[PDB]
Amino acid sequence: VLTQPPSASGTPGQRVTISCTGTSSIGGYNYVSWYQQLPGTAPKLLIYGKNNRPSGVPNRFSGSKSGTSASLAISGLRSEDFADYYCGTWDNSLNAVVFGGGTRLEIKRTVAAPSVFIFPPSDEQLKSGTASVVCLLNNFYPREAKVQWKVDNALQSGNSQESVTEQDSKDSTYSLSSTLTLSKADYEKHKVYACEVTHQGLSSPVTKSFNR
Amino acid sequence: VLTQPPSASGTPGQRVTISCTGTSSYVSWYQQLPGTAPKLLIYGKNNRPSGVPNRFSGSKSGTSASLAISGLRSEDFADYYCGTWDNSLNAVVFGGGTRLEIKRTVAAPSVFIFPPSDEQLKSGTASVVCLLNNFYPREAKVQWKVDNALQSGNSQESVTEQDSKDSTYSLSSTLTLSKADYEKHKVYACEVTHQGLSSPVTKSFNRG
Amino acid sequence: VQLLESGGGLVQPGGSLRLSCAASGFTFSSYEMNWVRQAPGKGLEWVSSISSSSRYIYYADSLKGRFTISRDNSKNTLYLQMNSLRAEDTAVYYCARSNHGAFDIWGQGTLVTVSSASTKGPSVFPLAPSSKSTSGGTAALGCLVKDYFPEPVTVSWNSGALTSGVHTFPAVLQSSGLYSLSSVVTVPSSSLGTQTYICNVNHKPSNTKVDKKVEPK
Amino acid sequence: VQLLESGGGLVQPGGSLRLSCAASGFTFSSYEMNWVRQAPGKGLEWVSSISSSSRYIYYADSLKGRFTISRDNSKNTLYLQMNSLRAEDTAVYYCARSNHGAFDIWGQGTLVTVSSASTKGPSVFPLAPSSTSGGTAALGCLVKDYFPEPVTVSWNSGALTSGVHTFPAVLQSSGLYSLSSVVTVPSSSLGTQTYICNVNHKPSNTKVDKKVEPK
Ligand SMILES: CN[C@@H](C)Cc1ccc2c(c1)OCO2
Repeated sequence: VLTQPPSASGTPGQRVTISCTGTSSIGGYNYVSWYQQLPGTAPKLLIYGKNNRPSGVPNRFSGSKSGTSASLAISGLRSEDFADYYCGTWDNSLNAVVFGGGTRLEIKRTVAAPSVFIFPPSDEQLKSGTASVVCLLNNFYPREAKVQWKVDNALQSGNSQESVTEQDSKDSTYSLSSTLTLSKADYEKHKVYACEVTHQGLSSPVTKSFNR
Repeated sequence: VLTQPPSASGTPGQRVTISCTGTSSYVSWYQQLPGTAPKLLIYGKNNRPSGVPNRFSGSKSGTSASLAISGLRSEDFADYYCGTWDNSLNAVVFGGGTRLEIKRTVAAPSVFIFPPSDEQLKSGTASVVCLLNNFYPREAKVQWKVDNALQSGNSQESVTEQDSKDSTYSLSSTLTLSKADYEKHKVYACEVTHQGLSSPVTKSFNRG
Repeated sequence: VQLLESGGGLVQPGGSLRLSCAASGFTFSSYEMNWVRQAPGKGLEWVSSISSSSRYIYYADSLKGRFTISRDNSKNTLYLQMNSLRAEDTAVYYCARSNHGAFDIWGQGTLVTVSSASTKGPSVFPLAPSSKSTSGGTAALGCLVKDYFPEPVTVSWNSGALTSGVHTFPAVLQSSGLYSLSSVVTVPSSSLGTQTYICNVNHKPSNTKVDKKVEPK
Repeated sequence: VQLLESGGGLVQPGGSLRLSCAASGFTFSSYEMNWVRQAPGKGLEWVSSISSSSRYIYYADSLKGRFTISRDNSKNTLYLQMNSLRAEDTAVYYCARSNHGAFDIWGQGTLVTVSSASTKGPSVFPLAPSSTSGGTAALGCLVKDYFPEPVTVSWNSGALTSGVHTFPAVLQSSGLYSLSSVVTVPSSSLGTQTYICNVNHKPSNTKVDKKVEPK
């Protein structure tokens, strides 16, 4: 029943609002609560009832309700506000507790080029019969990026996976890692490997490589 | 008492009209996505319920009506069904069902051959599978050649539905023989003919 | 709003079977509930309809009264009893809601197979990738599910961790009267030596759950 | 006031599991408690609720009755019984205190993984520095092919924290998890400082301290 937009970006010091749209096509006249969840942490209570705040919640957080819809206002944004925000009420058409989809707050920052790094497959890993190559994209912005692989100038695909960290709470940037799944055979099929990254903050795609 | 065109092709981003001839009219249209239950599209022209895209539109037209789809996209692969309520018999009539092929660019098929497993061969039967993956159009010719002699007839073909992301198709041809029949030949080959190929492709293998 | 059906299955010709539909998210007693069936590879066919609080009940003549629709408005449940079942009744049955003169809420459907054939679990065989894979890095592997009845059968790879490049083919009814299909996944060739591929096949009608390792040869 | 959850772990599909939540700081007998779960990469989902007097219990309809909530007021504890566990049940489970009309106090969460896969200790491989265009030097450790979650990585017994990036675990097509932890340090310190990654996968009882050296 409760609907939340997926993402919402703000500017430091500025104000940002998040909407929790309800439905009666269910009902309303319920009390909507707000919760904050930072990456890797359990949810924290932000707003309950009529714009009330428990203990440590600062004055920069407020919640409004109008009809079958409630909104959260975060004035004076900080990089530490990067988190996922949820809303909850008590449905009576279901006699249960319904949560919203949640919104990923993304405070904006300056365009940052990544500092690319390349890592050779480990001596131990090659002994096990597998080769993994790690391409590192460190402290860039915005999130969008494009990592490409090449071995002895041989382009690849579908054989690598990448993980991207959450937005940093201090610099508000992202770090990304991409690993290549190869085996000793295909690795030794070539001796020179490189990674080519193309990012908005970058001027021309960069390449780093090793010979061994 | 309702009739529907058997097929309706389209191109990406174009507009397609699907008709439903009948004695009178309010025709309601439903969509049957591949392997899923039917969903309601339009109570009546321009009365689409929540969620259904505005790209779909109805046409209230006397005895015979039609359904219009604009901005033809990938997920539009489905059998479309039209239905009214013949109060004369207090029954709900239904249409034949129109299949929507979303025309895409020609794609060459990838050909794969799989010999029979030793586990199956211990069981007395031998199955051989030829795979045609991500090709367009669907029409293709898969031929089994056991020692250069065509063996189609002991084979059986299965074709996937139109993939949304690629609009392509996949096809598997399975040749089934007994252990004795399998052991009486050496060359086993699968030969594929398709629009995307200049020369016919052949994936072969030997018993040993 | 969700409508879940249950009770469908394999029954012999001339038998009887009771299907149930449970609704959620709306007022069952305030809406009309219908049953509509679809034969395998065939079109849709209306079955029956019942009004709010069991006001008005309608069926079709194709079923010469063998079907009975009812509802427990106090339980948000709808029931369909089938008697003197025939082979022509084999199909997937859906429960639908009537809001504004049309069906807006449909169930997932339940398969009813009317036949004298006996249930049989499938045999899973490896379609081992081997030297005859090549294709410039796009090797193929898979598993053949053969000689199973009734339908359906579900296949997954590595307990769901592998989904890209997975193609599970429609079931093919062999001359033996049993069904057979194959599920094939395409993976980069370089990954053959760095990962174990297992097909997880589930045929609930026969309580069959088989995990088969697919090794290159 | 604190709330601690326990009992989570890896269990085969269809198995049972009892989760316990201990409260320390508030009058547990005077508040209604609740169980709420969050699936990996998904949002929050309410599970169950029990009043102080154990008189009112509500469960989510999607559970099909497979769950049973209870509370021991005499010992300030809350219990959840999970039967016929499904893959959809894999998630972090939290206990919360329902004060007024919201969840006031939350626990730290306990992970429950429902899968037929067997526990697998990770392999830790050094990612030594090479070349850098950043004037820095990035070095790290690759924790590969482990199951189940989670894995915790520190550097130099926690002394080194600045510039550290531990990536979220990515579930490979192999069915095993893998991640990399990388720290960027001034390149001038590569040959005069020891870099050790301490990787702890409590499931499988794996602790490995691996030294990364240039090479
Ligand atoms: C079943 N106990 C209910 C009455 C307590 C409750 C009510 C509303 C809520 C909530 C918790 O979480 C957020 O919205």
